[PDB]
Amino acid sequence: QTSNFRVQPTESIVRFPNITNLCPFGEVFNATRFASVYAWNRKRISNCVA
Amino acid sequence: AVQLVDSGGGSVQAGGSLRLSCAASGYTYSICTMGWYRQAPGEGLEWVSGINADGSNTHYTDSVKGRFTISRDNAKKTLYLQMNSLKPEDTAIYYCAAHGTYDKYAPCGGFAGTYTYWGQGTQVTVSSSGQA
Repeated sequence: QTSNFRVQPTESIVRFPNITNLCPFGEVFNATRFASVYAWNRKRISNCVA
Repeated sequence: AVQLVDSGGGSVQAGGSLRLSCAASGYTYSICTMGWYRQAPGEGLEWVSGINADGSNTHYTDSVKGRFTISRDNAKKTLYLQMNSLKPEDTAIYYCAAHGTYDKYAPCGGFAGTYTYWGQGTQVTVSSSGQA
């Protein structure tokens, strides 16, 4: 009974979920109006792929 | 000094209509472009309506849509406007001001400069409930 001693090249593959939730950067860049510098608008982004 | 006294505020029933005024003194009416604002208690100042110095644009804000009639009288140098179909969202403090003087700051120059003229600010409440 003989050990392997048989070299075979190997490839590499990565696999992930598609996107399924895009961070809404459209809502903060392509908007209609922004606040004044003294009353700067703020938004929180979390739980999304940026 | 230049003054802009605001008046005409009060609690009004929703769906009604009221009016308020701004008496301006210390400058000629035609020099400056005049207008009003609105201050929600928890949000910053917003522009609602404004009158051209001559009366060319007299532009408004689509937030109030077509529920406006602004009118400035030169003899008294006084600005007027009214609300129709009152709704609670209109509840806010409305101020009066005149433009024309804006700061001129050159690249890395001097930020100190002339500024516009503001008013006093009168509160307007819209609600379907009565008052004691």
